[PDB]
Amino acid sequence: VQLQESGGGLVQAGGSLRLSCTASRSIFTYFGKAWYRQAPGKERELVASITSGDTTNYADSVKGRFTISRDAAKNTVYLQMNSLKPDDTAVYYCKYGSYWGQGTQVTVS
Amino acid sequence: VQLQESGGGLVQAGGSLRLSCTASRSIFTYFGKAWYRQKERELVASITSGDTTNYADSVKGRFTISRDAAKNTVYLQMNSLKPDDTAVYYCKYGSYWGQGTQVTVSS
Amino acid sequence: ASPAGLLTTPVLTGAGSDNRWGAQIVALQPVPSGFSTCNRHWNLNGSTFGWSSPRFSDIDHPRGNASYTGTGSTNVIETWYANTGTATNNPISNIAPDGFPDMGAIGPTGGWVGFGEVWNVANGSPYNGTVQAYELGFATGAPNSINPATTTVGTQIVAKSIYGVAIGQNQQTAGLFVLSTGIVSTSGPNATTYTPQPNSIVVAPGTPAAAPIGRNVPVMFSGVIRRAGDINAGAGSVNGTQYGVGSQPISVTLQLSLTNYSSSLQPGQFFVWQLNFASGFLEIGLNVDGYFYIGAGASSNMIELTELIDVRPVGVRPNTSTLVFNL
Amino acid sequence: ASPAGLLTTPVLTGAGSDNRWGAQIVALQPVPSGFSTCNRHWNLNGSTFGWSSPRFSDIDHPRGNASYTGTGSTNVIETWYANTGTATNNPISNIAPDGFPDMGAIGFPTGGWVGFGEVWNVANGSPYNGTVQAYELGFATGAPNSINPATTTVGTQIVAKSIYGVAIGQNQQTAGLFVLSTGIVSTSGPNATTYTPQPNSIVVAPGTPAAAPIGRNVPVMFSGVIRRAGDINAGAGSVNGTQYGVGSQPISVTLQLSLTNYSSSLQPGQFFVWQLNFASGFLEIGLNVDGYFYIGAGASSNMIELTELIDVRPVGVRPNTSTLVFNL
Repeated sequence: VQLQESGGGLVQAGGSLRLSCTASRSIFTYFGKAWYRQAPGKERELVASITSGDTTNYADSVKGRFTISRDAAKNTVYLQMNSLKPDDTAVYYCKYGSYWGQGTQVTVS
Repeated sequence: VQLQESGGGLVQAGGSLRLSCTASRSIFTYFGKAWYRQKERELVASITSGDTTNYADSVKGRFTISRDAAKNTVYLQMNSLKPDDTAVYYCKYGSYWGQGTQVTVSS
Repeated sequence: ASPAGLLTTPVLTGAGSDNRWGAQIVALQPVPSGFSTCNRHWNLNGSTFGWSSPRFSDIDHPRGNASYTGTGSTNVIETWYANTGTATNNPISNIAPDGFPDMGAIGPTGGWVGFGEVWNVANGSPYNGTVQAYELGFATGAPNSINPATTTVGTQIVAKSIYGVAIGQNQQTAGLFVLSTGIVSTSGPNATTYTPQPNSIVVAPGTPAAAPIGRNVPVMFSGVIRRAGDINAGAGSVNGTQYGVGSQPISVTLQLSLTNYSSSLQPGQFFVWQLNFASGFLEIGLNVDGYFYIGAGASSNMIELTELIDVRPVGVRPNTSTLVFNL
Repeated sequence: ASPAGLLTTPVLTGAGSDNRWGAQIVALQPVPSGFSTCNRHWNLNGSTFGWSSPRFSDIDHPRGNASYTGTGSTNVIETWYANTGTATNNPISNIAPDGFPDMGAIGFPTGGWVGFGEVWNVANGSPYNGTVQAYELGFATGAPNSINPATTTVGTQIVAKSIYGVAIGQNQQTAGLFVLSTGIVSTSGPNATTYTPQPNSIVVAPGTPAAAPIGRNVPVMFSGVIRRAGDINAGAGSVNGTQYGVGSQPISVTLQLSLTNYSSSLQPGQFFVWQLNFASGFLEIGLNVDGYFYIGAGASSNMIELTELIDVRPVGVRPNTSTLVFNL
């Protein structure tokens, strides 16, 4: 099983991006899905998590601006990032259960 | 749950003892029941749910381990004793350990 | 081995099931009154006082007594009963067949219903592919005056048909076979909080109890079960649903029966996890008897696992320290 | 976490149950030809390709078609059938209801899955009198009345076919299915059956990794005793006979892999290996990242009894090309 991350790139402050993360097979897992990010000179950090019960949870820095969701039929989890700030510039990594992706770069200018 | 062992004592070589071990309640466990002695503790003999008996090499042919599940009890028939057999013998009832019963064999 | 792995977020977010009904765990049920449980209940010493393996076995008893009451016009009710101690083909215990529920027979109380048959080789009823609903439980007074019993000493196990037939079953002794699935009978599907209540649970001699310890009260795992009714057997759950409880997640029972945990916890100690929700957390503890505890005091309100975020282990701790309850 | 704890001596001496029939595990079943399995099968990445949770759920499908065939009055056979992909109320997969068995339907000499249930429509004209009846359950094409077994899930059907004549009131052409979880096996004729399901009867979803032999290392299933469906009774005394059912994993392994992260501890091409010690002889068993167990049986297809098993000991991680000792 592989993960395909997409929807990153360049955005200006206050703009919006939608990250997507799609598993390559129709698997089911009770492990949660999540988005992590790593900014320059910082440690990787948990941005957003969702359980198999669809219970979401967010880091303080993104609470209110970021929303995680999923489309089970599409084997996909999304990260909706709104009112992006330069602080949000980082490589974003999807965690689809126990699977990890290569990461997609987000740059807020 | 507590254990109660019996049948330990002092005997000359070639003699025989019988060890008993009785758990205080009517429990069931999938863990095997076994006897251990003590250098470092070795396995004397073991029996599993399927009633298959596994013996240490030094005691093979002389010792016989048996169970009465109705009485919550495991037995160790110690025959043709030798001075090598002297040790504290402990019953293992699944995960329940007993306070060993001393066994001595003089030449 | 350490107890920390015995509770994980998946256990409480979809994948857990209770060890009595096998229902998906959606809630925690505080028991301020305390309770006992032995059947399909394991401790951290790897042993059970019950009569059941850590699976949901079909029910099979080779010899009980059958009796019949009824006019004749599709009215004949069949009652099967055996003394405890006669399930001699159950290597775990002869109290009752592997899989027989640990609940009192019905005499607003929920009762166990399963689908099955009462069979004697000389009976005149031919088989045409059906099994029928029986209420199952421990009792005294069978066959004529069945009354719920909660101990295994000198009591009976009973299966009593819910629907009447005509003639065809006549042999006085017969075997019982019942499929493992239990659904719940209750004549007050509004007033039945959950099933079984602590006072309905049948336990064997020696079974350790779970009493409160300070503000720490024992807790059960709750999931949705089908109600028995007269519309159909269970298609669409159109007869309604109830809450069933069990003393352990079956995954916990199972692991306790397979793996030695007997050195990882002393009497007087809980292994403690933290459950994080949005706007609060609480702590759950597990003792060496295999009971779980919560710090809910006299509150019996059901705690819904709908908004649980994660389970995180905390470590060993005395059972007198208060399990935090900040929801 | 380490895979080592996934096999222990109780798993194989009375406390284990196979993940398909739920039957007490009493033997190992080598499959030199290999097989696949996805339903109620988990891998070490915590995921399943199947449609079932790691419990034995009762079967509930809100909507299939009902077809009826009968020449007289007491032999009217009921056939419920739905396209795969219509179990919309199953969060795991809409392929089929949670608990529907991963076995081909019996067409017009292999073992079939039998469970007890009902076909119900609120608008129907039958009264409930506390009974359910035996159905053959499986995947198929050609339902109704040209049923052929199917072993894949795209564009196929799931079927429940009554074994005995049903009772009048079967008006509606659509209906829901409800079947209690317990499965017994239907087999007939004078031919012998070794075990059920045979590999060519197991239904898998697309993407399901197969378990192919690797040298003398061949996949193994876990065998238990299951009741035969027959005409003496439903199951009391097992008087209709017994046979062996097989599953890809002990349910305790399935459940733990769905509950706990094991994804770091095994790479592709690796086994976790245990030693199974018998009175005379021992063999090694391996578990791969896909959740399949292996034995070094080479071409030997015969059952290995666990009745004389002394214990299970962990060995550790080994390349899957290394021969698993098979010395019995």
